[PDB]
Amino acid sequence: QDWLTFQKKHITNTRDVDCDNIMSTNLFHCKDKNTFIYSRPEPVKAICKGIIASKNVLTTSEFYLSDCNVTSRPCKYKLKKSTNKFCVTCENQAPVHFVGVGSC
Repeated sequence: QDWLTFQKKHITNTRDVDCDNIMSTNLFHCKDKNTFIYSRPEPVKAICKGIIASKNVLTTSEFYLSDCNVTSRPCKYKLKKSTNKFCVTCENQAPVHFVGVGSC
């Protein structure tokens, strides 16, 4: 919904996201999936440079992604690492929503 919340929800400082731990917190409340971007914030913010009105943008470069995908056991996850482009909603020059992997 805003750049502060996007960083908390979708940017990780460690590739090996501790899914069963973090996914169980209020922010994610045991949901089935969450894509995290392994980067410091500024190169991710930079995806949106110059874009004022809300617009979905597919990244120009690929990033390191870490996904927490639920297993058959509620709130227990597999961590899956991949490299791909992703789509975010840019608004007033920052990412405010994560849209999806690979395509808008």
